Amino acid sequence: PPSIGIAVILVGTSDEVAIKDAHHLSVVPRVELVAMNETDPKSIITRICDLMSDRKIQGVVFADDTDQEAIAQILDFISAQTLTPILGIHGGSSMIMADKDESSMFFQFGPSIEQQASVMLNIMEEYDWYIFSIVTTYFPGYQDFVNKIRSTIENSFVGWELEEVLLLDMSLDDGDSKIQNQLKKLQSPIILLYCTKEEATYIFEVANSVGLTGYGYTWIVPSLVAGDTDTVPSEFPTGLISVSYDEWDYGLPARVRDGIAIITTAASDMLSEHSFIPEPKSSCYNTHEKRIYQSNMLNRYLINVTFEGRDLSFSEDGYQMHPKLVIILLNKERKWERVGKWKDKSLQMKYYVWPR
Amino acid sequence: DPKIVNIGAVLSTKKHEQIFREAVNQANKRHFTRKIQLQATSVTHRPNAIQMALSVCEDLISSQVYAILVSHPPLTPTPISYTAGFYRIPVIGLTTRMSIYSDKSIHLSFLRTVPPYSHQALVWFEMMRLFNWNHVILIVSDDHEGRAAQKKLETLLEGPKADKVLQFEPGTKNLTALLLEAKELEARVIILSASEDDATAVYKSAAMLDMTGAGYVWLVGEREISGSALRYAPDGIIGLQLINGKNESAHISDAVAVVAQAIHELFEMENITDPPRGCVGNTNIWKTGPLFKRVLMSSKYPDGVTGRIEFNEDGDRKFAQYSIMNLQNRKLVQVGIFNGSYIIQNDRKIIWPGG
Ligand SMILES: *[C@@H]1O[C@H](CO)[C@@H](O[C@@H]2O[C@H](CO)[C@@H](O[C@@H]3O[C@H](CO[C@H]4O[C@H](CO)[C@@H](O)[C@H](O)[C@@H]4O)[C@@H](O)[C@H](O[C@H]4O[C@H](CO)[C@@H](O)[C@H](O)[C@@H]4O)[C@@H]3O)[C@H](O)[C@H]2NC(C)=O)[C@H](O)[C@H]1NC(C)=O
Ligand SMILES: C[C@@H](CN1CCC(Cc2ccccc2)CC1)[C@@H](O)c1ccc(O)cc1
Ligand SMILES: *[C@@H]1O[C@H](CO)[C@@H](O)[C@H](O)[C@H]1NC(C)=O
Ligand SMILES: *[C@H]1O[C@H](CO)[C@@H](O)[C@H](O)[C@H]1NC(C)=O
Ligand SMILES: *[C@H]1O[C@H](CO)[C@@H](O)[C@H](O)[C@H]1NC(C)=O
Ligand code: NA
Repeated sequence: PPSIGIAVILVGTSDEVAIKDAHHLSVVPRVELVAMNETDPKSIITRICDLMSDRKIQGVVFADDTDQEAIAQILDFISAQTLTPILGIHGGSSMIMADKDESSMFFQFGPSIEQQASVMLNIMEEYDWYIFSIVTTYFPGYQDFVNKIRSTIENSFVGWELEEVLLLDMSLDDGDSKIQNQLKKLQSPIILLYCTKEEATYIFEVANSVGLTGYGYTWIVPSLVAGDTDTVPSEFPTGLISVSYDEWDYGLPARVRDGIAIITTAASDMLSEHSFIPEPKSSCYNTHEKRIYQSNMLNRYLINVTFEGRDLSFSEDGYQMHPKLVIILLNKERKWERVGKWKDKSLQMKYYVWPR
Repeated sequence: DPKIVNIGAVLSTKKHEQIFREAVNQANKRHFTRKIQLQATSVTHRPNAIQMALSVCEDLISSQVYAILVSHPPLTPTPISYTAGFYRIPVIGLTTRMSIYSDKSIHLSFLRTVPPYSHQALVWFEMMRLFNWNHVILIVSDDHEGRAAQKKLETLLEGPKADKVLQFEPGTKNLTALLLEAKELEARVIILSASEDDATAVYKSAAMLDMTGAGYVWLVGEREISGSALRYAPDGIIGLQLINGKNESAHISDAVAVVAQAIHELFEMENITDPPRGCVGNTNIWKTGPLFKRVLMSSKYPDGVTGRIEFNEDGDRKFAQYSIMNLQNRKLVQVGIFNGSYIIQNDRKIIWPGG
């Protein structure tokens, strides 16, 4: 059995111990844990380009401890230029990324924008909250988000009522109070908000100054806004609901475990059906030259992988197929309390009457 | 001693670097520079996009550039929009016309001194008003750029209406299917949006079906009558050329002009922080960036070499000027210009197809 190099870049304080603690296929994984200090573009591109020359890495498992969705993007880039598979299993690396390259081989753990927004509607149904408005920025996915909502509302014999839908511009500043004006026009109990963590801190800070954080106002937001739960910006309204990847039930070493699983299994499958597995790029400083000699024939497999009795399959747009979701509620002590679980397409809530 | 602000640029050749360097020098000359003074910081394109991104970081962002100008090479401006977009440093497109960059959702801090291809619709439109074509067929490639132009024209149509829009899979060679579907309709004005290689494909099929004859009007863009696309283009076709749209030098001079004015307008305000020096370790957007985009994005430079500089909501050039072209006896012949707002028909008569 031959050995494929699988690099595991764990960013920020992490226990290499349990990580290294946690596979009889047709090929064996030669794993190598690497830590990384920084997460700007030059750091991440460089760390990975270097590692790829030192060894022959056929895969990458990326985990970080931040709320930087731009890490997901930096990775997708890196992934597509070098044609190396990359798994963003935890962190910024794992945030919703909409419209990844065609040539990419970048997959993320966690639910797609389309799915979260579905989850957000099942909730609103449980509690017969049928009247609501949407607010998004221009963040990628915003269109998938609004459109997923709409085709649900449109195709439903339930009494939905989408009251308004605001698109806010954060490309420009707000020394003119343009946003404020828009927000002041909302008049609904529920408000689905799609944007980013740092975007939302600012939006709420403004939404407060128009009395929209109070009671009578409930805000639901997706995973990338909740971000990392041990960090709650002071301007997040208490009472805020949000979906979230169950970092509780399903923690890091378990993720790095399936990390190495998918890349190994998928490699096996391709040495089997084809008697070969694509050679890892020797260097990024040479991508124009060596391009006709590379492809994404491994995606066929990186997607459809069964392991330890679980379908760890991915979708087309590169997000996990059926992940376990927790629904969390920002409480009075400003800590995030679990209040529901999402399993198949079934949602189970803790409360029958919603908390204050 | 004044504060030195750096502008950076990623340009085609060392001759153009020198032009940029000199454009800034003249801005420094033209302006009051007791408090702030510009410095020019440039590189040329890199072989692939990773090496490019990095070059941005090491060469430009390492010098705290407030802006980055970007042309083409002799490999797109995307790795540059991203790296720089990561911090909200404004990137100014000197020559790219693709419609991707008009999308604030992925190219947020991007503006250009040239309009995207899809904006040719504004001209095709004044053109339908002029020659009273009220019924048109629109044929576009089903790529981003294709849809961009379809989206753009339908906006202006809601006068003259669009009878059918026929979208086709890019890279296809036998369009006889699509074309015959268009032949059946009463309308005989046809508007095409497609690359060179897909222009060619349409143009042929269009001929073997006798639709490039007389009684047909073919209205197109610049891509559809450039290089390879001309080798099989039917006579009587009308098409456009973005005047100066490929003079890197003309556009360097004008971009630097606008940018130097914005930089000065900006420092009239307060709480202006410098961009982050270097990439390594910095992961916060430049705080002043979104303001500086706002200041650029609503700049106005009126006596500019490329004409009248002014940007729409998406950061795209407005009042761009087009040559109106007629393929006559297999020569591209100028029959007029679109001057930003008006069509101006010159002495050379238009020979339609058939004629
Ligand atoms: C692209 O092409 C367009 C069209 O030619 C140019 O636009 C016109 O530009 C001219 C010259 O600047 C403008 O002219 C002045 O018009 C005034 C009155 O305007 C009205 O009536 C016309 C006709 O219907 C309308 O188009 C227009 O909307 C107004 O309702 C006059 O009072 C002016 O006169 C005074 O100044 C002139 C010199 O400019 C002197 O000769 C006179 O003695 C007097 O002191 C003058 O004639 C015209 O208004 C513009 N029309 C429109 C609709 O835009 C653009 O300049 C050109 N663009 C570029 C980028 O080159
Ligand atoms: C999505 C971002 C753009 N984004 C930031 C990260 C950057 C990642 C990257 C950098 C260098 C090399 C490769 C990849 C690429 C560009 C921006 O348009 C935006 C921000 C906020 C918003 O409401 C809408 C849009
Ligand atoms: C990265 O930073 C940590 C904490 O300061 C340090 O332990 C480590 O040595 C650094 N890495 C390098 C480049 O040595
Ligand atoms: C992937 O492999 C599984 C299990 O071997 C099999 O059911 C199927 O053929 C593949 N799945 C897809 C997406 O076709
Ligand atoms: C365009 O470049 C500059 C514009 O300032 C000018 O000196 C030159 O003559 C022009 N050249 C062309 C290609 O027309
Ligand atoms: Na833009």
